Amino acid sequence: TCPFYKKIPGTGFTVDAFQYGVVEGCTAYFLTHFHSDHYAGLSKHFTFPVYCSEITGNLLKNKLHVQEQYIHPLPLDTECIVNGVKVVLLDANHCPGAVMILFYLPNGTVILHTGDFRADPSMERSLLADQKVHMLYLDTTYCSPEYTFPSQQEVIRFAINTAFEAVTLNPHALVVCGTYSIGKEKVFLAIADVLGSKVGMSQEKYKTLQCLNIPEINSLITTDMCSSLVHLLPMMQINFKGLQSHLKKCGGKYNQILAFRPTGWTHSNKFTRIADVIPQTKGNISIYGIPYSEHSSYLEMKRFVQWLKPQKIIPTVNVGTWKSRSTMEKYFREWKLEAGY
Ligand code: NI
Repeated sequence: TCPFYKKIPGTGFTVDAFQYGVVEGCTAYFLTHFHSDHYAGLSKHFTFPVYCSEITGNLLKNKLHVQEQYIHPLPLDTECIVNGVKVVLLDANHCPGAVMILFYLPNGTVILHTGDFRADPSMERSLLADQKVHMLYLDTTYCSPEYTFPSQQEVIRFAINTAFEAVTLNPHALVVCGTYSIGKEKVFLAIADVLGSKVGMSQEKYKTLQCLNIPEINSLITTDMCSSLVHLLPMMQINFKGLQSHLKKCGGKYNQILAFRPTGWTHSNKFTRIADVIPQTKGNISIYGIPYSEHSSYLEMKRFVQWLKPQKIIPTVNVGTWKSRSTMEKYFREWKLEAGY
């Protein structure tokens, strides 16, 4: 049965609620983004209207084979009427195709559902600027002050400089980057651009990337691994055993691997600056964990909420423990007392 924080009151609508069977009273199912915890339950046999971005609808049709007649893609930044209710989709600054959803309820209440997001000051000049929001359904993934990480731009600067140094010292080194979902594509695209290479990958991953409307993508990726010196592998293979095995397969073209694992936050963030990050190494293999986040840091989240000044906050992440819930509620009251709303 569907939890309350996936239902939008005063509507026939749910958000990210495909794993509960037929939800009583639901006339339209919204999907914020194509990550498995959110799409869990969708398949070619789904026969209700799904509302989403264009990029998410390309992935639904090609990867999960949802039939076209039930996919309802909406443009961003545009007022749309769905089953008699005004909605807007906003970029979430998460993975490709990820949205926030503004619902304008028939009684005058305005609700923002962030989906998964990385708050940014640019959102203070979207269509959010124009009216009051009563209720905020908030991605609280990193809602505690220990969660610090650098900007995406600093992280990419580190990765490009590291890869270009390594490969210029040793033209026979291979670069490998881990992946298990969409998101974080800048990591491997920025490294391949500095090296003058396409990114090589499996047929299944190439197919996924071809649904993302990234400009000039045919110029940047390939399934011909022999032609590429930046390879993508499943995240589970980014370890000394898996990388050794991969290097065997390349037929003596390479004699060193430099590998990247884009994680979210790890506790090595509480001590070390991006500048000072070092790899784990075994023989001719080195592995870097780099803190490339597609969720808000604590400070980014706090700025957003203190700007928006919602009347009520409903967390959508970390909701399963009383300790988590009490922590989050304490920070929400602090922010409200400090800002004065
Ligand atoms: Ni996500």
